[PDB]
Amino acid sequence: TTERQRTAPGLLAALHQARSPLDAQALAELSTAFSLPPGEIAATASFYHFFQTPPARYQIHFVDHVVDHHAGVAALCNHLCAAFAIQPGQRTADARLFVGWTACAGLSDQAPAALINGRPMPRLDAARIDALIEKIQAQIPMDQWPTEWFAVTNAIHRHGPLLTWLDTTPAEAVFEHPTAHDPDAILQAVTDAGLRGRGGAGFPTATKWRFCRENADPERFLICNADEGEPGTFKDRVLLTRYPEHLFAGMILAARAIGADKAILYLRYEYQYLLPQLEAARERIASAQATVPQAERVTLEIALGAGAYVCGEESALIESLEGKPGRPRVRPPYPVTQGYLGHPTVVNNVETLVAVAAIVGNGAAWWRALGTPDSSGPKLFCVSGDVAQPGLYEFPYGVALGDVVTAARPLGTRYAVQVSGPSGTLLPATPEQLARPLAFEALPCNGTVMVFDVRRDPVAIVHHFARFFAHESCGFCTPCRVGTQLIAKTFEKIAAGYATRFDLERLAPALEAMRLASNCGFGLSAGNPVRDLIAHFRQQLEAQLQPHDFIPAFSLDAELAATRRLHLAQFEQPEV
Amino acid sequence: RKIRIATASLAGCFGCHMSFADIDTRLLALAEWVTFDRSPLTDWKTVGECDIALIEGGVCNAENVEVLRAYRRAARILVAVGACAINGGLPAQRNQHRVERLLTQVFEADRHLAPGSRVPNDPELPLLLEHVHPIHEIVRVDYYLPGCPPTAEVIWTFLTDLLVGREPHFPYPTLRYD
Amino acid sequence: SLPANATRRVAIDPLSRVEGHGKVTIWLDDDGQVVEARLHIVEFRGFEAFIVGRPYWEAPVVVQRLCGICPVSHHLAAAKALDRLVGVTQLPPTAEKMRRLMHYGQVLQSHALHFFYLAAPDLLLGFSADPAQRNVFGLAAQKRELARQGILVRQFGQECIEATAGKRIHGTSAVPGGIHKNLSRRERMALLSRAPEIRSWCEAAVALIERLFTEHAPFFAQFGSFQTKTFSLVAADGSLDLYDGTFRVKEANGAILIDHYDPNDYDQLLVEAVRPWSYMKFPYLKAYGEPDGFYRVGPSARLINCDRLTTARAEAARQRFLTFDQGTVAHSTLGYHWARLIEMLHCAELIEALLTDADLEGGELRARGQRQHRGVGVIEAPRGTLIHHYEVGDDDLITYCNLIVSTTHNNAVMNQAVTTAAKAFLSGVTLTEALLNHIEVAVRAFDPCLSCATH
Amino acid sequence: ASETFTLDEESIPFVPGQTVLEAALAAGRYIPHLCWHPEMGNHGSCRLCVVEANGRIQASCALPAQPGLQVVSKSETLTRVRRTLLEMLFAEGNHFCPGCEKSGDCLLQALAYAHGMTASHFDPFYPQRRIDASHPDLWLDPNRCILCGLCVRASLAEGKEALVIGGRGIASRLLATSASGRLGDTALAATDRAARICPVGALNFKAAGFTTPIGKRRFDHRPPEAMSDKERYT
Ligand SMILES: Cc1cc2nc3c(=O)[nH]c(=O)nc-3n(C[C@H](O)[C@H](O)[C@H](O)COP(=O)(O)O)c2cc1C
Ligand code: SF4
Ligand code: SF4
Ligand code: SF4
Ligand code: SF4
Ligand code: FCO
Ligand code: FES
Ligand SMILES: [Mg+2]
Ligand code: 3NI
Repeated sequence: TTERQRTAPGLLAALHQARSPLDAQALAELSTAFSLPPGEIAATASFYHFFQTPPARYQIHFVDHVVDHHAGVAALCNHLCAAFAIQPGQRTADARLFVGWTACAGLSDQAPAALINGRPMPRLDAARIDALIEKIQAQIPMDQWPTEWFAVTNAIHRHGPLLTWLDTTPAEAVFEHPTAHDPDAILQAVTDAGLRGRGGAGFPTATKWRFCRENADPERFLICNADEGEPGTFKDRVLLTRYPEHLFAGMILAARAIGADKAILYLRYEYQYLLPQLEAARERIASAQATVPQAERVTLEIALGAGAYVCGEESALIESLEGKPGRPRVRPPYPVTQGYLGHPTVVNNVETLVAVAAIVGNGAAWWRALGTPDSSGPKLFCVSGDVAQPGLYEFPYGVALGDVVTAARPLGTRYAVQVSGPSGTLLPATPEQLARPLAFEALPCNGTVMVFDVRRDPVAIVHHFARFFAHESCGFCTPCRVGTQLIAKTFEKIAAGYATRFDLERLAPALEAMRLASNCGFGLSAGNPVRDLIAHFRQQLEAQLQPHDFIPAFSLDAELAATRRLHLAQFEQPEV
Repeated sequence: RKIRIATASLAGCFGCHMSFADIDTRLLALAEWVTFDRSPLTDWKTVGECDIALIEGGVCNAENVEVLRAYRRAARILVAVGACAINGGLPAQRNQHRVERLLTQVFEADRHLAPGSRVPNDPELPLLLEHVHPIHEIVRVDYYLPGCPPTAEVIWTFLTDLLVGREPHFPYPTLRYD
Repeated sequence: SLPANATRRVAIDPLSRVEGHGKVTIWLDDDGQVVEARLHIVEFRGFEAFIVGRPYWEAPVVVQRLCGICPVSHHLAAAKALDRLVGVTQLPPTAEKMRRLMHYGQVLQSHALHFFYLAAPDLLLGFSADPAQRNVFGLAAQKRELARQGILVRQFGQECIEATAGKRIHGTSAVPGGIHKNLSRRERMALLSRAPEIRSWCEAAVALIERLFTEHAPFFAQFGSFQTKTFSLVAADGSLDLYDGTFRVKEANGAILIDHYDPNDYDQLLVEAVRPWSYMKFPYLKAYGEPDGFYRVGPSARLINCDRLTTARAEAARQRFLTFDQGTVAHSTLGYHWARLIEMLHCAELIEALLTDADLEGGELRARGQRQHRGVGVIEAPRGTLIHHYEVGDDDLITYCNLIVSTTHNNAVMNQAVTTAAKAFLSGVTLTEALLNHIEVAVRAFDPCLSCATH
Repeated sequence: ASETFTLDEESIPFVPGQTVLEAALAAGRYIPHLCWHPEMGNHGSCRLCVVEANGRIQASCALPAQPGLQVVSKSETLTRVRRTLLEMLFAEGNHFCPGCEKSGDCLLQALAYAHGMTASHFDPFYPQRRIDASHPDLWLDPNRCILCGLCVRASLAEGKEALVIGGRGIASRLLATSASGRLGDTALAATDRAARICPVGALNFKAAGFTTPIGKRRFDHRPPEAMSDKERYT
């Protein structure tokens, strides 16, 4: 028996239930129920950001995201903290208030933001914090706080075919179609469409579905990934808010295609405000299943995460569902062969499954029409940052970056753009870069595009992402656990103004090791901001460094020669 | 012209210098090929310029840093000799703690002190660094000579290699961190 | 505090040809006459505080990284403290004799190191000789055979340590309750074969230092005398025993004040004072207060304190040293060199006899006893009495550590001796490289463990 | 062994479904590793066993052996990546060997020696965790732990379940499974497999240190490459 086989499936939900503190009497109870020692349950709890909060009547987490910082979130955090004589990360002597930080909470289009007792509060300002202070000083329950404080917008500033179709059509209209009856037909439809994953890896969905069908095991699972954790990304938030019934339809179609008795929506903690809507939309789409009730119908279920970017990783998600820390698995065996509780399992992203509902509705020709040959279909783009209209923009795959940037109406003079979140590419806003088509074959993009104008320091942006990756690393494997920390600490030195050229060059071998020796995609991802920073902002960077004549054996230039100057599904799926 | 060597003992125990001395009568042979600049063995209070600088110890205060930087300027080749210079060694075991509390512990709190004993602070005592650092944190290091201390034979093999332009090599059996 | 008319500051920083890092500052008034001079220990480790929380069995191996020349002394002191922690007082024969061989080899090699590499460049090339030649390399150029012998006396001492400890510098063999190895026949025979020649070269070095005092005794008397108590260990009998004993203090006319004092109660007997200008403390005898209760340790203190040295040639040499011209040199700053070379010869004689003992090859390696929480280890390191104090919980984790090092004991008297030498050679301004070296000569006389003091 | 594959242009037999590491080691061919053990299998954490195949760098302990599979375990790249990984393990803990009783008996140290690691180029972390010495015969130094998982697995396999690795990222550490979080309150015992499996100086016996003279310690003469299974694993 290894650590991996120490499963406790209901445990995550049971830990949610037990917090509405995690004391030795509550641990002893869960220890009984799941047949695991109390310290082992506590250890699993420690993995999750929101199970670590000191207990307090109001638990405020300011969003530590690059865009929120630009919109002045730090000053607001201090403004509230100062009123109660506490520092971020700690709690008042009377346990009334805890103030802390969390990573991007899917509110990049509505910065600056914070979560308060698991409820989002976007577009904060000095005025709101002053009112917030009054409510807390006077002990007013959140029941009675103005509902509009918690209102999350979902502005869509460009409709294309997919969005129009979602508005026009009812969710259950797809189940009348002939294709919805036949599992092989759905697979064939999706295959023909050329649908590639919208989670950020871009793996063909048909191939992934075939791997899961080719197993002898009758029991299977479809999992929908709504742990939208990539900073700057809110595309799945919109779909989950506006089009939940369509998602659950796409989950049922995907489940039938692979032969799954059960389906599970994995929803991040930060979107638990959407839970009542999703539950109601689940109820409704449960009854629209035909054929072939009652023994062939797919059960729909919803699991709530607890604060961990890495649990967005395919296998880590499953491990989380199995009641363990969210550590990516050692593969093979892959989840398609042996996944949730050993049974063949497919994980698909919210948008990917919504695309499936569309493809069954209007067929493969409809889909492949749009976008490029390799990158087929329409794509949702979540734009934010220094732009006049942040929000969702539907475009076809292959759209030039500059088109999408321009369509949002940039505020200052363009300077730099983060494509596909911190995992992707930091680019200077130059014509040749902006001409590049957003597609798997050219400049990949999960939809996230963050615009930064001339007021923004690229070195400070990478420092933000560095702290993110350092805090989010699951901690399982050497190069990522340690490398991510090395990068962050180098950027502490830069910010403190005593970093040398040696301090920077010595990261080169760490980046290489992270790229090559890591156990999941996180390790490659986490080196990209600095790699891009050195590729395109060398002089800005060097300007802040002291002199040092260190001769590297493996230099930063050699790391760049191996990467940007010439793939993520390599870690997640077997090969063809 | 003879090859010129300087040596420094910074935040070290002097033990890397005694291992250097453990070459024994080979020091007489060495003294024919080289002239010594600043060193704990010579009386030169100020360094340079020279061909090889052998640095024992890391940096624990601002003076150590000045000397180290001075030695770098002066020396063509600078060698980190021993664990302390290479990775901080024993002195850097204080880096797990705040140095202020350690002083208070030793100079005020300790039970065998005189009544009303105080942490020393005088213009004569130089500024303590927050953390003891290995020398490569400050300056460029051309060669690292591992051990605590590196053995006489490793020191002899190494500096003989440099004297004949031969590239130093560290094969498994001679390579030690203790 | 520096009352009250010192108007000019001159610094010798760093000190040269000493163990570790030290600084001396000389203070002059407007005329240019020295008011005061001071020896500063400028660096700080915090070992006593940062070693807390480590398992006790780590101590002897890790504590010795504070020095340098004196790791064996620390190694054995810590091991002796831990013997008591684990309920062992008397060691079994192989353990005792291995440790003695280790320690005698250390004192031999440290004394050879100091005299030949550090002190004798002054004493044999002249106090005002050119800086480029005033070192071991200039001594080797001119008095090569002398340097060569001294190098080999050091080597032999180090090779006794390697054989017993595992390596020359920072070994591991001394463990709580005994030793983790013995000697092979070929190791013991190899060392024994060399011992007589090394001892004869020590005879010659003692003869050399006599001739050097006969010629320059009046000149050397300028560096000062001491009217201070002498602090050391003595056996029960009560001859000098460098490895083990109980405390003995005599007055400057000594005149035994204190005798056979249990070092397990060093805390009753001693107290450490602190000045703002040095990290090195100032210990004094509690019952007498400062400065009446200050004292002096090291080679000359031991020769004065003991009734006898247990080897014949060292005993005959010691007698001549106490008699000479006419009891003055024994209490003089530069008289340490003479006393030091007598100890060198004593160690060579001790080793020459010890190496014929087959218990070194025996299997009475270690002993067990009743566990306790407190352990104190005291030993005569090359430069003076050394004290290690550890306390350990049920945990096996160290809860308390205190180290009082040989050079700390000599803090007061070294300042006094630097003062004396400052006004003897610098009140007559102006300052020159050679004249400042005279102040360094006074310091070197003590052979201060500045590394050990830096803890 | 019927089937075969290629390791460094040399033919290696294997049983299906052995991994490349299992097969390589059975054939007497070394690939560096820290968290693989013959009784416990591969944790997957250390990453020292990376090799080139298909045609990317991946972990040999997870790569299943297939017929005709072309594996490279020795190259300039792999040597450098393994060096870096070792330098990272040194950086994250307090690996002060001179004060460590496992020196000369330590797989991490030995592997660093074998990779010519003359100095760790990374700025060390100087973590501040305290020893768990609550157990009357055993102690744990988390600042020397390389999070290899072997102790946890041994304790699970023998049915004591006394240990668990908890925390995320750099907060990750070995912990007792007791309610108090003290090893003394678990069922762990000095005779357990887990009590003696640790390849480094992290989970140790009490009062058993510095018993082996210098020159006679396990890794003093040969490197891990040239050692039997009796001597390389504990
Ligand atoms: C560190 C990390 C975080 C990830 N986070 C997410 C996420 O929040 N949402 C997501 O859909 N995919 C995420 N992925 C990619 C997942 O593997 C994804 O669920 C999988 O690629 C789904 O395939 P699909 O795109 O075909 O649905 C992440 C990968 C890594 C390495
Ligand atoms: S690469 Fe990072 S996130 Fe992925 S398994 Fe390793 S430590 Fe965990
Ligand atoms: S490396 Fe070891 S021997 Fe050299 S100075 Fe440091 S503690 Fe002393
Ligand atoms: S555990 Fe190993 S690498 Fe770490 S200090 Fe001890 S011997 Fe060195
Ligand atoms: S204590 Fe030892 S065996 Fe256990 S995880 Fe740490 S390094 Fe591995
Ligand atoms: N001699 C010596 Fe060094 C000091 N003090 C030790 O022990
Ligand atoms: S042996 Fe493959 S990761 Fe440790
Ligand atoms: Mg002390
Ligand atoms: Ni010393």
